[PDB]
Amino acid sequence: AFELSAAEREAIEHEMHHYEDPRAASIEALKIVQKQRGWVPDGAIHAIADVLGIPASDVEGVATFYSQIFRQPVGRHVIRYCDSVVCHINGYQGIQAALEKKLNIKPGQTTFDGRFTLLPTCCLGNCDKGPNMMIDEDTHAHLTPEAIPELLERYK
Amino acid sequence: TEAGLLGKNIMGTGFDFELFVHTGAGRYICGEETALINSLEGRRANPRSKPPFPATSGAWGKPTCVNNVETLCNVPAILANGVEWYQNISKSKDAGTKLMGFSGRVKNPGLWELPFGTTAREILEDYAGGMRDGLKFKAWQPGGAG
Amino acid sequence: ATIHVDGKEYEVNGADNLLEACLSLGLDIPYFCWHPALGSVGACRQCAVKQYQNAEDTRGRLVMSCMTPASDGTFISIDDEEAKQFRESVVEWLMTNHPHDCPVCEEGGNCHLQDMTVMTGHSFRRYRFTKRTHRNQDLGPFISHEMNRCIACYRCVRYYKDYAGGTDLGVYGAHDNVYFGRPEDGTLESEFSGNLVEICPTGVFTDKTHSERYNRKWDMQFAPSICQQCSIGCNISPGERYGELRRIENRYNGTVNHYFLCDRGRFGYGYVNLKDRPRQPVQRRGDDFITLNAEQAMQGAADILRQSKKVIGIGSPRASVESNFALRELVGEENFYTGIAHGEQERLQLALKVLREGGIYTPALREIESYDAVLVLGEDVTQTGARVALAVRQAVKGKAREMAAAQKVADWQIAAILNIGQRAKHPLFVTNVDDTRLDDIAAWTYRAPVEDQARLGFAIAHALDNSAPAVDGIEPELQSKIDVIVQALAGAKKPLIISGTNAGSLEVIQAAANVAKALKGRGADVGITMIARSVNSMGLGIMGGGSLEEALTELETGRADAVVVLENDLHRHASATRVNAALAKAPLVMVVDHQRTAIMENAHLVLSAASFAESDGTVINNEGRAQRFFQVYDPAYYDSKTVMLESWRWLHSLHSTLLSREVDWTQLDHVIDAVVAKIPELAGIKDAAPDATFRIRGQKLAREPHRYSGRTAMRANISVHEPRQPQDIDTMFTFSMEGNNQPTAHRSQVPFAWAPGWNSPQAWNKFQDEVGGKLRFGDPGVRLFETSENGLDYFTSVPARFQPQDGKWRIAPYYHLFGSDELSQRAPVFQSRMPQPYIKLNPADAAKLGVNAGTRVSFSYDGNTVTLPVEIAEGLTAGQVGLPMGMSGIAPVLAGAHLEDLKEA
Ligand SMILES: Cc1cc2nc3c(=O)[nH]c(=O)nc-3n(C[C@H](O)[C@H](O)[C@H](O)COP(=O)(O)O)c2cc1C
Ligand code: SF4
Ligand code: SF4
Ligand code: SF4
Ligand code: FES
Ligand code: FES
Ligand SMILES: [Ca+2]
Repeated sequence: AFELSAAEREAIEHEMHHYEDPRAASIEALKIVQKQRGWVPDGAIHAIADVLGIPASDVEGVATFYSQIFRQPVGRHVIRYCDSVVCHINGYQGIQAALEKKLNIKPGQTTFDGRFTLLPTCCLGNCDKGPNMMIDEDTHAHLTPEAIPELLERYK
Repeated sequence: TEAGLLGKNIMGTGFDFELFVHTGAGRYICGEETALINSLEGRRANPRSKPPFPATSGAWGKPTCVNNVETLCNVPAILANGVEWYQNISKSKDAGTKLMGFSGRVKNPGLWELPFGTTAREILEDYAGGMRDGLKFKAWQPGGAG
Repeated sequence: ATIHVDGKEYEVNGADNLLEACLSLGLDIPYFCWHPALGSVGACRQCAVKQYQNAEDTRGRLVMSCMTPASDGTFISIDDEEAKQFRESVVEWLMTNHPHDCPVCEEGGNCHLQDMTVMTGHSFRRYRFTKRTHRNQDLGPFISHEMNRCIACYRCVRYYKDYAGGTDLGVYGAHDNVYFGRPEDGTLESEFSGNLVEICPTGVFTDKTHSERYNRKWDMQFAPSICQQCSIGCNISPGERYGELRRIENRYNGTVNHYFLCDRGRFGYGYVNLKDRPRQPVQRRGDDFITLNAEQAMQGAADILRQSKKVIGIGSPRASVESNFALRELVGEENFYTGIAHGEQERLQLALKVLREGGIYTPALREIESYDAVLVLGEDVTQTGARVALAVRQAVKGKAREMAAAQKVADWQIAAILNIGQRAKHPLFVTNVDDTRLDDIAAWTYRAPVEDQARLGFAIAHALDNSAPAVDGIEPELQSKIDVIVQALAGAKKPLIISGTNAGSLEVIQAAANVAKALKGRGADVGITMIARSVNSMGLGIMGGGSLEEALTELETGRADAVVVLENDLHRHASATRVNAALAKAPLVMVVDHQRTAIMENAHLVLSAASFAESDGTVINNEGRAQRFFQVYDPAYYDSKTVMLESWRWLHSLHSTLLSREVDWTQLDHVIDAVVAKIPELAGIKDAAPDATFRIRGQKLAREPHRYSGRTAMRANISVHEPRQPQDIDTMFTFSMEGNNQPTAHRSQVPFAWAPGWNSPQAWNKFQDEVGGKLRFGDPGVRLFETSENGLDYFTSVPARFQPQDGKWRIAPYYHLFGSDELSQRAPVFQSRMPQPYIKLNPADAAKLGVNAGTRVSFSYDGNTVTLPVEIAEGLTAGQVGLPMGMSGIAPVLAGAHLEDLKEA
């Protein structure tokens, strides 16, 4: 049971006249559904395929190729801590240990109440202020393991 | 767009041009030129073998050229302040400037601009100011993770 | 060109890539991601060779031979240590995550990956870490899925998407977690999903029908045969074991069906293994169906024919040329009737007249792929001649191929072909009563009744050439679409008009003939293709005879008191009540058949004939090419009481017993000579295959591989004494190991592909002169007729518009790939793939009757009321009603006929 809304369909069409190929709006349509629901369910792939005209296999391959498009359901807030080389020099291991101590989950798993989802990510473009952690609209920098409980309590 | 800088009739020249911003979806391989072209078309970001070449058949088979942000920002200086003046900035085989800097357990990480021919030690104790207390120079990597 | 391989001079084609040039010369290079039909992408990194810049170079450069063109003076090395080390390393990297599954994998002994692991010499493992696993999707009843065995070579997605034009198979994920399959569980909707079991080098896609009763490739008894499920006549290798037909492999024919079959011809073989088949002759005395052997059955049949006043014979288009001709000799050519109806025979004879008298070259199925514009008139190609639909898809992608070739891109750079050819494709205009499976690539699809489709063709012919009869009553936007089609066909170098007898309209065939003639008159290299219904429909049309209605009138009037029905159920071509009444009036009915049909209850004698797996013969495909199919196995080898002879053998011995009162089990070559003596229009079937005296350096051709096992134990449960090896007096093959299957043998009928080190279906590379080309020493089969010098004239009979009359409903044929050919519906694995019988209605007609979707409505035809659930078809026109041809109770003769009393049940 899936149905694209009028606003989502209008946004997808608005992205569609930007390019000369309706296939080129597949990533942006998936991101639109991602913003408007939090994850891409099973019927959303078929809905995007029906709206765009490309087959559902292409939309499924695009959704599963990119890491920032989620096909499994997540919590209200996602945690994307950087684990690349500069943040490894800056010591993201203490941040990961503090996150696993607080949330009592594993990287890739979600909490029982859906409060947070612990994920690693790629480079965040904030090497000079590493380590960095990406929440939905915030790029937290200069992370310390003592400040992790203070930072996690401001998101509900 | 409200100032007429993009769209139709750009200051009476008649050249038609428009720019759109496409956000990525989190994959490192998208940075390659052929893979960027493939991901722009809405497919999986797989690179294309040479031959063919993206200058001949790039985005949707059309002529397409992809340039870096730093190259597209160095272009106005070359065009406006002359060509021979741009050649007279760095006296080496490479002509121009470059955004440079250090990162990772240093005193002053950041970004500055340096001409070609600058030695790597001149950013350590001058711009970065060295490292923190009790750290020995074991290794360094110049051009990112690759 | 000129290449230097390890110092040896070789002459190759300059346009070919280095891998295909070296494979054509017999040199062994490991490869996974390259296929001759799918092009090249360079994923598997397996075909590395060291290329040198000049004659004296030491280091060289490792290069990929599937990307490197075979230019003149190209110096390469294959067996030098660096290239072998790299290829062994690539095999080792493929072997890191590969499961320990070879004993429990259906591809064992038939695996490309096993062959290339052994060829590279990699046998020692130094990987000690974990191996990735994947969950297995459900792909339906045909294809079994196992994603642990994948090597990410991207051949399946390339074939299924680019070649086959499918939409529900893709690659998901990144790095080493790439998954190949559907987005969810479901049946693979493509009609050519079965070719994945040969395209995939590993055991990801396996034959599930074979997996139910599985045996290895070395244990299979193979024969070269022709698929009997439609008129296209794709060459196949049926392989059997323990007396049952086990698998249908693709047999390479560079003219017809090179690497690919369709799903009906690959998985519809299950009727051979049915347990209700007649195995011994049966005579009904009183109500006792007693069982005879061959001799007393022949003697009693000859007697009971001898004191009859007239004997008639009803042949079938399922039967071969030899069996129908033997029936024709038995009953006389005056009393011989074809088993098809009058309208079907009229359409078939018109199609034959267009093919062999129209002056337009009918193309081979491989040659269909090299045409620039395709107009399909009235024929549902994907549901009736599916391999022609695949070739039409290739011809449509030919525009992208030509556009790439105009910009210095070779034909094997398929990625650059699709890059240059983004959405431009050759013009395809399909016409049907509803939507087809070619509409995703068609430049236009015309949904109209068959009269309107014929009128569209007539208008196209008149607009192309004014000498054709004009059409009055064309709506202006439809006229603009006619102009678009005419502009597409006139600019094409090689146009192709495809029609057939499945539409149930003579006028569509006439319109297609006139379009082909008009395009011929302009100077174009036009071709015409005609799709018939059954395997030997063209052969029965060439042989000729009366229609089934004449035979039924002869039986009902009483002029004939003896009827011999050869391999015909008689209900697909005439109404059941009339056939049953005629066969009940006839005091002697003799059914020579290999499938238990409904008319055997009225039959007085049943001669247990043999199917294609247990018989030889010749069949003529839709293009007029005679092709010989050979016996796969002896039926009596395992069950000694089985008397299952060839139909021509039964009828020839019956004729001999009727004449001179002794049985004569003849030889196949004698019947071939009798055909080419009595019937000069079938005189080309002698050249279809050599006779039984044909040898390769003195020895015959082996049916089974060199490692055929269990020969002293496969029949040990019946008797510990080994039986006779079955003697083959008919053909050049032997039912044994002791024969010849060398790839360089001067022969054209190859039972199976096997080479030392190439156990996969890639041994066809060894069996070809050049890879992706023809079979070496010529492809098997011969065209019966050449292209005529003078053509036909324009058919002036332009049909009127379709006027929907009240109370009468025009039956629109909706063919199904699984359910239309009768023998395929008999197969038990097709009963889950076929759809439920739904009657298709227009929304306006459904509103007129007030019935919704899914409601059961009843209709009466020939005094019998049958109920079906209603499906709403938007693409249908008003006044018509869609019916599935070929299913149980809905004969294909119903197409184009009126229907009465359409009301809700
Ligand atoms: C694997 C790979 C990743 C790359 N990622 C980026 C990138 O993230 N950002 C970028 O500006 N260039 C990236 N590049 C470089 C360009 O995509 C391209 O290779 C070329 O150097 C661009 O030339 P330019 O500097 O004139 O724009 C990458 C190159 C490779 C091979
Ligand atoms: S696909 Fe080939 S290598 Fe893999 S388990 Fe099957 S037979 Fe063995
Ligand atoms: S499933 Fe088979 S054909 Fe497809 S990529 Fe894997 S090994 Fe190749
Ligand atoms: S296209 Fe016809 S002849 Fe060929 S495999 Fe399919 S059913 Fe058999
Ligand atoms: S390495 Fe973590 S922000 Fe760049
Ligand atoms: S066959 Fe050349 S890399 Fe795959
Ligand atoms: Ca035989």
